[PDB]
Amino acid sequence: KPNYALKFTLAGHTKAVSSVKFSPNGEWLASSSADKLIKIWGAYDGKFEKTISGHKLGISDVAWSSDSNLLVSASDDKTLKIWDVSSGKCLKTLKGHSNYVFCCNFNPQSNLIVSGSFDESVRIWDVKTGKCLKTLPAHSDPVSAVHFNRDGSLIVSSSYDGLCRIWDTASGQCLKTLIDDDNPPVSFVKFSPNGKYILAATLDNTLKLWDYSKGKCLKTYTGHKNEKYCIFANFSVTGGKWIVSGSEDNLVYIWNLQTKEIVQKLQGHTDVVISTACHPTENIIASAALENDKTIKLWKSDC
Ligand SMILES: O=S(=O)(Nc1cn(C2CCCC2)cn1)c1cc(Br)cc(Cl)c1O
Repeated sequence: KPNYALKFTLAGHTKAVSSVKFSPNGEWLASSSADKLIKIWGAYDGKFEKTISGHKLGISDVAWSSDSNLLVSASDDKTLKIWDVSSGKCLKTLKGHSNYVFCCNFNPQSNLIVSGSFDESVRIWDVKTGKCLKTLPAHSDPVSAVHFNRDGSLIVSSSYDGLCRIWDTASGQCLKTLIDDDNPPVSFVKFSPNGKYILAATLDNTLKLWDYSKGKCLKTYTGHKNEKYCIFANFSVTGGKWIVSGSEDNLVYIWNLQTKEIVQKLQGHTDVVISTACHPTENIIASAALENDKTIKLWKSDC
């Protein structure tokens, strides 16, 4: 079992936090918020670095380029913005979605951005030009998450319509649709580190690890509370093999990947833990909570 202990508590956002992400080089934490801001913090001691502003409405998600030099944000103002982190400047505004943009990610090459929206589409954008390359009629309800696999050749998307879909990046074709009988809304999905599985959260207090080639559920992780909010889940790859998620009972849950047992619950937050992120090289977790709690917390474990 890990022994995550609280090291720093960070404050500054003035409305609900929506997303926290560590930069791939491990140097920074980015947070996004309904207060329309992105904030950058030192990954190791939480030292505030800068505020990045320009969206006209709140932000649901942020994501880093592989060289840690760019951010992309997804906003209720129906746009994504590409940011130069060092300058704070908006390089491009990605226009095309017809409603709130809920989720975004760079591909590993970071020449493309994928986005998902309340407008039920997935869009693929050229980073250099800001042009939308493809619009995929991906789902029949808001798109809750979009993620590239480790070589960039596939996209996975999830939706409140109950589906997870696998897309060929280059062609835009749907290669696979994952289905559940009770059809609970899918609130989050991402590829596993080795690219063979997808981890999917559903709004019935359940995380599932799917082999999407076989269309088979291999693991289920339960015990937490998740019936309302889009709460990310993470693979922890630096020490023991853990699954990490926030929860609507104000705790961070950590599970053993293979046995599905809860190995730790992190207490401290005073509201829903809306987002967590795992550091790329150290056993460090960042957690963020909703507008009653107002903090981001940094935790460290020996394994
Ligand atoms: O999910 S994984 O991509 N690979 C994987 C799967 N399993 C078992 C076998 C099938 C079900 C779970 C073991 N390793 C992965 C997860 C974590 Br946390 C860390 C790393 Cl390093 C990693 O590679």
